[PDB]
Amino acid sequence: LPSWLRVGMNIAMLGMIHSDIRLITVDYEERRRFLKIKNYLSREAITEDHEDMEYLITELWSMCGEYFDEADFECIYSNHSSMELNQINGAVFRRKELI
Amino acid sequence: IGTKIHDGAQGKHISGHRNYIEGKSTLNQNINPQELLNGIHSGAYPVISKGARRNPVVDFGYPIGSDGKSGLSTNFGTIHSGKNGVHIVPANPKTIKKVQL
Repeated sequence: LPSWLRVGMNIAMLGMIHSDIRLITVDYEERRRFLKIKNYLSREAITEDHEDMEYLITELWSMCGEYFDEADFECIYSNHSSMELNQINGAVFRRKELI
Repeated sequence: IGTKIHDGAQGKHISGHRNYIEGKSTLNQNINPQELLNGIHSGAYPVISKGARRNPVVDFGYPIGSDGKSGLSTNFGTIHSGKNGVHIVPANPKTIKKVQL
């Protein structure tokens, strides 16, 4: 992951990480100038998750939009093992979980 | 673009506000976000671009805040309109000034 994206996500995630977030990943498509953000939750998604992701993208683009023009997100209920989530590419946030 | 500032969302970006989150981009202390928003609707402040998620970007023409990543002053704000109202996020000037061919 490019440093600008880890910086931007570090700041944007301030104040929106709650205990049911297992993993947040970002996929950066440089030629398309597009970002895909995935929020892996330990519960079904709620409307506040979508609001929080919209807030996050607004902040991230305001800081880092020289690098990307569009972004999409997904909120995913995952019951996969801690080992599996530990190995997904693009993690900018990963909760501590027992192996 | 909505007509009412959502204070709870806007306050994340106002130092000393009850909702402020230290580290985020901040509006300057003398900046009234509702006055900026009223000036967008009155035509004082033009929408010059759109950012991700189709957010309008406005050039206010004078400093309105500073970017949390660069620390730099900016004249530009990203306009976020939701069901509970609007908030303005100071935009890194490079977001506007570094333009692809």
